[PDB]
Amino acid sequence: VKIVTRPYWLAQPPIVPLTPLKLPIESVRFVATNTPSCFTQAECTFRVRLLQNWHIESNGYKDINYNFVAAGDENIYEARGWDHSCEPPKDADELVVAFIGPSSSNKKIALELIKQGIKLGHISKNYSLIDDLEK
Amino acid sequence: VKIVTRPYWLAQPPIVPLTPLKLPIESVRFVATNTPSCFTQAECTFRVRLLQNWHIESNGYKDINYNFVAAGDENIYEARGWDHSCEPPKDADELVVAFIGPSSSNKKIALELIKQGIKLGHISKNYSLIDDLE
Ligand code: NA
Repeated sequence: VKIVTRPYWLAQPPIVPLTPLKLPIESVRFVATNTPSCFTQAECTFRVRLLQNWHIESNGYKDINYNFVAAGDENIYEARGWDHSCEPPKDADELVVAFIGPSSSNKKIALELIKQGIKLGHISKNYSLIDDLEK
Repeated sequence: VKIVTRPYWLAQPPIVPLTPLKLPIESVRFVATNTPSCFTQAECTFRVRLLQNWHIESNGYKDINYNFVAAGDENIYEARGWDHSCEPPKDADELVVAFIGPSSSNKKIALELIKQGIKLGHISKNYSLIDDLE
């Protein structure tokens, strides 16, 4: 799976340091961002930057409040990543994968990411998948 | 343990994507950098930037070829970090911790990092410690 890391989408650092996530992760959650779809890396990159700015400045979060973001360009964007927890109202012990324009396509990509996470020991073999994409 | 993350030492990104590191890590290796000691974060940041440039440009590595760097300013610098393995001749399953001006000071902080890694599930409770400092 192709991950667009933080530097490649011009991420700013967390405004203050994030809290470490205990591994292996035992719960994964798929959520919808309910922001405009995007279909190229340039377009999706721009959207992720905006998401981060909004989460930090408008919401008062320390950083973009997901671990990863699947987008319409079929890329996974690194958000808080494997090792740091999201903050409330998200669960600190879940890997949160957000979706910009959820679809059959990027859902399969996100599932591939989970499979890799399991193989690499980031995600427990005994994990729960919480699919909130319909809401 | 205070970790100076990549953005805070002005790291460039890997030249190309790195290989993922499997967890839990079963082996930690201590290696010497053979670079001048540094005693302030300003000075150590400069040294770590220089190490990364050296590894990428002179050695042809994709990125600084350590996971963490322990320095004389008593800081740990995030290099490849928890998630990505070092490339050859380093082992793809080890956590490589480099030392700038290796000392009893450096070692204590490095051991704290390991203890933190174990608590967080990054490192096996039964990890091997490979000492390449000499
Ligand atoms: Na050279």
